[PDB]
Amino acid sequence: FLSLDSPTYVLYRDRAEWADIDPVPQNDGPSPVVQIIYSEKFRDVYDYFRAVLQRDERSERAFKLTRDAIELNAANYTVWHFRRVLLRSLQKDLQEEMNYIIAIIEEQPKNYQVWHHRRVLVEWLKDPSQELEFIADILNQDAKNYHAWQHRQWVIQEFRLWDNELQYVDQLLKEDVRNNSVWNQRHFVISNTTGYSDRAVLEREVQYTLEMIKLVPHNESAWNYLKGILQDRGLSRYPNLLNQLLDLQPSHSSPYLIAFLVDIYEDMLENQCDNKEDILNKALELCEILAKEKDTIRKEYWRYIGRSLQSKHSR
Amino acid sequence: EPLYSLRPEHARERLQDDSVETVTSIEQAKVEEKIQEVFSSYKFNHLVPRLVLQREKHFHYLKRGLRQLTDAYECLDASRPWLCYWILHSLELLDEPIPQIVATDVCQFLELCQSPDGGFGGGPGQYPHLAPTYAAVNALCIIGTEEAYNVINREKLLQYLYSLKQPDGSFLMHVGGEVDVRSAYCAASVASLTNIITPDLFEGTAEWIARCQNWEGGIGGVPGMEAHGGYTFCGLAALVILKKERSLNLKSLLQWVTSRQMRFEGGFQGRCNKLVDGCYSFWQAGLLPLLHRALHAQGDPALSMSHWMFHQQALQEYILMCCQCPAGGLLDKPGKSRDFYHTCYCLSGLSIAQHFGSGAMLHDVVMGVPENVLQPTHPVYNIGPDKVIQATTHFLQKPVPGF
Ligand SMILES: COc1ccc(S(=O)(=O)N2Cc3cc(-c4ccc(C=O)o4)ccc3N(Cc3cncn3C)C[C@H]2Cc2ccc(O)cc2)cc1
Ligand SMILES: CC(C)=CCC/C(C)=C/CC/C(C)=C/COP(=O)(O)OP(=O)(O)O
Ligand SMILES: [Zn+2]
Repeated sequence: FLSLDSPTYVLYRDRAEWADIDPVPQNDGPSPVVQIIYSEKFRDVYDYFRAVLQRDERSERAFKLTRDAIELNAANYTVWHFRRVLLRSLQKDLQEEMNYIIAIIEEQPKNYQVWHHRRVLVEWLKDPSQELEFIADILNQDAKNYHAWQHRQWVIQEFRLWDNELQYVDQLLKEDVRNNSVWNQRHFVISNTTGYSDRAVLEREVQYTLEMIKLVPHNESAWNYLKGILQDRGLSRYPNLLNQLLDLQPSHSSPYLIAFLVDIYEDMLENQCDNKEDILNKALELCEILAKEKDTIRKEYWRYIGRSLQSKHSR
Repeated sequence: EPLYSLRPEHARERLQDDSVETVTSIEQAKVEEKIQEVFSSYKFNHLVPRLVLQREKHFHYLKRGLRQLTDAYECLDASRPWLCYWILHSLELLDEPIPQIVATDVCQFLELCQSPDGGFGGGPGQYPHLAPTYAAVNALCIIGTEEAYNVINREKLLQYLYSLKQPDGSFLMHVGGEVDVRSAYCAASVASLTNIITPDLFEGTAEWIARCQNWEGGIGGVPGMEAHGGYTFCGLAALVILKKERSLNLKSLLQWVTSRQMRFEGGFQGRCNKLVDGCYSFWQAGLLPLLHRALHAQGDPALSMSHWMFHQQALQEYILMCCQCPAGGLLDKPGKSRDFYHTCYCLSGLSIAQHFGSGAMLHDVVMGVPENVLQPTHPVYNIGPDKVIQATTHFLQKPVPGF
């Protein structure tokens, strides 16, 4: 009821309702390290919180108190734990608790505790009806929020809510085709629904990914998706690919194009193919175009690659 | 001649947005903007560069913070051991010795942090949790004394760890808490340094960690999730402690870290198509040493014995030119504020980019002035290699509580 930023706000030590209970100051010891010089507001709330925690007071007023402790420091997992113990004791309305954690997440989306707590609710309520849409709204503010994706996966898994996700994925990729969190999501949907071991699907996928690489050749996320779906199986399984990437080289070049060619040559040479010493030179060559001109931030990696190729495709 | 970010060729490394613009590109374009400003500073001004690590400024910042903090740190009130660790570790890197005065007060404080059920919490009488238990134990080892070692109640540390261990080989971050690879690595860091690894403890763990490696090559927080630096570091590191690196596909892991150095900025991003950030100087770059050791326990004959598989010089150039606060302390990127987390990890990162060790071969690279060299850091634990030696050797003397 009495908000922390209300101008009527009163310290807990000035509140009638708390007259009967002595604050427990933090014991930092005789001469302390990393001491935080807490504001009055903050130290007041936490002194009283230690008191309720010690006495294990399972009461409505303690419950409202945890609210305030959380608002002052949403990272205090001890406080969240006590709030959960209080949600069970005082047998509180969880629907209402959901509206609370909706509000807080919306305020502090990059916090572990806040999402963990939501998760425990959904688990107790056994009910995901609000989640996709919720997540969708945070994700509408930060399309890359790690916990929001983590929460989303967890929900989709638990409640088998796969049916509409790929279409979520397409809406986001449309709005930002560079969103690597969305490409990870695509991989997660497909890999758990149809799977990548279905030829129509592997095709539709690969055709999509090239179509993206066309529109925006320098987006690495498409490139990593393409490599990620094929390489399980072995790039040399797909002989058109080497050729087709060779096509768009003039009109669409990039260090990703060259590096993919090298991954291809790598797979060929390990599969005992046409020209063991031949392919080796195409590879080793581009290893220098990358190490020395086209991708020098990685020079040290490319020289390891050239040098590994040699060290195992020589004889 | 002499500084790679300033070379003319380098203007070329700037974003090609293939004329298609999204939030991602706009935003990356923006940092490249501010970073170019910082690089171009040295020209436009009219005097030559020479790069200094503001040591004394960092030191006064650290020395003070170890003792007392403004209320800007209310939100790190559940992370106090972290503050100890971050600050002590920055001190030991800058090579500043810890007075017995401070060492012993840290000692006593971490002790107040210790739960009667094992582990440590974020502050006195908070419940125990793995991140602070990991911070406490590292801070205690940075300290290295008998007093510091003796603070840890190993019996309970093992009870605590077991109480968090899940059927699928994973761990809770804390009772009623939740799971994520961090917990694996913390458990591993703390169990190993204090010699409490029993045979069953990490069973299933390496396989759980392995499941977190994804289609990108790196590791995500839990299976299915995007590859990310912090989590990848924890994964690999937990796997090296466990001596099960082999479980991962180390080749795509490598291809993944390496792709995370930004070509223009020279620093690292936590994940693909996101933004450079100085703390990744350790979480990402510190993979390369871990990967080097692991390919090496497999005869990989093609490894360098001068360098890690990243542009050491560019990382250094980024940390020095872009992540240094004139006032003292270090930062994510220009325009952000100081903090002890970034002071810690930018420096841990600079040390890694300076020092190559690998059996016989030692080789350094110290950009700008040579007073810039930091003390080396152990890449599994991110305390100094000696403090690791010292504490294992000591804990190796009592038996695994069991025995
Ligand atoms: C915006 O303020 C914060 C403060 C702390 C965090 S954190 O505990 O989740 N953690 C460490 C971290 C610490 C700082 C920081 C602030 C002040 C100090 C001491 O001087 O250190 C700042 C950020 C921060 N983050 C967020 C971040 C880091 N780099 C870019 N960002 C946006 C990282 C985070 C790492 C972490 C630590 C422990 C853990 O169990 C999980 C993650 C996150 C955001
Ligand atoms: C031992 C231990 C606890 C280590 C900490 C591991 C660590 C650094 C984890 C990062 C986790 C996370 C949710 C990042 C997202 O930040 P973001 O999305 O704001 O940042 P980004 O854009 O760089 O990913
Ligand atoms: Zn950072």
